[PDB]
Amino acid sequence: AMASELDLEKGLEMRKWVLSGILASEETYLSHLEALLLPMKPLKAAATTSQPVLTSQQIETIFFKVPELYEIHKEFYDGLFPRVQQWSHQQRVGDLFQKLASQLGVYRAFVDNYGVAMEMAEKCCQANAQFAEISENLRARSNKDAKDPTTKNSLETLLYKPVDRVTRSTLVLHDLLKHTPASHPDHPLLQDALRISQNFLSSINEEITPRRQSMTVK
Repeated sequence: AMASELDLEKGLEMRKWVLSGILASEETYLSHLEALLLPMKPLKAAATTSQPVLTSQQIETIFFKVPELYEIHKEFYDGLFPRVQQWSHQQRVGDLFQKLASQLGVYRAFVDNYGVAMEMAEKCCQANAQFAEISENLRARSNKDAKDPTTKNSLETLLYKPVDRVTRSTLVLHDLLKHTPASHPDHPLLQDALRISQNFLSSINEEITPRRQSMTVK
């Protein structure tokens, strides 16, 4: 048995609302993220055919996990879809979140070479037209660089877009936890994944924006 349909619906609705917020943000994000791995596949082969625009060493440091991060998120998300209309018969959700926390070490490996990646990327744009064009056509929202004393956006900014959202995705674990009863083991599980996910970004707080107003000077 379980509770009546009229009682469980209150929980189904609310849970669906929060989970759907992730499927919704990830769906649209994943679609745009795929546009990056799309040319990456043939470019990986290009590293061993004729003479490509950039060397594999210059590609691999930037694209270190670009396609992996797409699959890691879509596996979680695409498997969430059927599950919203098929809440398990006598089980809860948490292992899907645990998987994201499990592989968090790769997110650090990328940050461990963030500077090195931008250092090559900035040079790659001036050094090659095909890298310059994609770096100009940078798929993004409106900017405040067409009238300001600043200049165009660099590779650092494009990599920082997903990173900012990933720092905010820890809040969903904190929100979910609040609604979950403490008496159930589901509470400390959500708490545990939140501990490592928050500490990871907090340990690089000054790395990913040292101060609120930091821009280059002449």
